[PDB]
Amino acid sequence: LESQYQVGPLLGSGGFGSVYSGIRVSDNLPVAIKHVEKDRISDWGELPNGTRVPMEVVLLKKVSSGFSGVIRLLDWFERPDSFVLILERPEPVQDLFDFITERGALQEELARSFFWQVLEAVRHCHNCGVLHRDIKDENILIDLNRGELKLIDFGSGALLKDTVYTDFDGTRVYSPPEWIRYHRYHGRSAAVWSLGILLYDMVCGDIPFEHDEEIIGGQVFFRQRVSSECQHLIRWCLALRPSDRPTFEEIQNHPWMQDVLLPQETAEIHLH
Ligand SMILES: O=C(Nc1[nH]nc2cc(-c3ccc(O)cc3)ccc12)C1CC1
Repeated sequence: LESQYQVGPLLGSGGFGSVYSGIRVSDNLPVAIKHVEKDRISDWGELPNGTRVPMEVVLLKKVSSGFSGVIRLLDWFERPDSFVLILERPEPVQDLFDFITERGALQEELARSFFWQVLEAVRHCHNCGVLHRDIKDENILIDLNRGELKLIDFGSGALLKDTVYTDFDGTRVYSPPEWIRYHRYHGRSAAVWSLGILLYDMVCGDIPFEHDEEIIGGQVFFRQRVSSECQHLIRWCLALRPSDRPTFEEIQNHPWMQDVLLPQETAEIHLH
């Protein structure tokens, strides 16, 4: 490790863990090094070769094959009492929370581009057999030069299945009403809820629900000017009955999702 990567300062230590900035010696590639104690890992899994690792590592490996809108796992290590994860690091970079906080609600054209990229990245995960379970602004990075959104933190993920989930260790204010009322949910439909929350956030500059009475209420009030169509989609994604929510297909053929800008154009138009 220490001769191959050189550890720099500390990036964050919110939900993901203790993540530091690194530079890989061989080619000066920017990376992010995440450490995790073994004592604090609540959730284990096995690799293809049947090694016992953190689920995070398991899920990361599955999604890291191929180019996608997901930060890729490049390497990883086991130590006596921790595991170390080497990850991509865009530069310059900023998460979607800070972006929104600095700049207010995003214009619709921008939100569309971003939201699409999120959608696309999430479909990738599902195709790969992985359910993120913690989709939110804090877990989305923006390469500010390329206009590319990347998805992060598989610390609450799970293998994607078509049966019910009884556990959930994600974000409460992003969690759907089926979890609030019944501590039961299915992956995709839950995932769609969070994208409704996410979309709202982008266009309103804030999440729509603070409390549970609000969540299970299923009334969206818009604090900002949002087009009639974008509201329609948001309200659809946040439909109380899981079965009444759209599918990823249905979302991306929604009128509001049409004529998306390229990532590059988005950068030129909204980031430079
Ligand atoms: O997010 C920033 N830099 C970063 N670059 N790459 C990261 C990967 C991760 C990361 C952490 C856990 C995981 O399962 C997958 C990816 C976190 C942060 C990363 C910051 C604050 C501006």
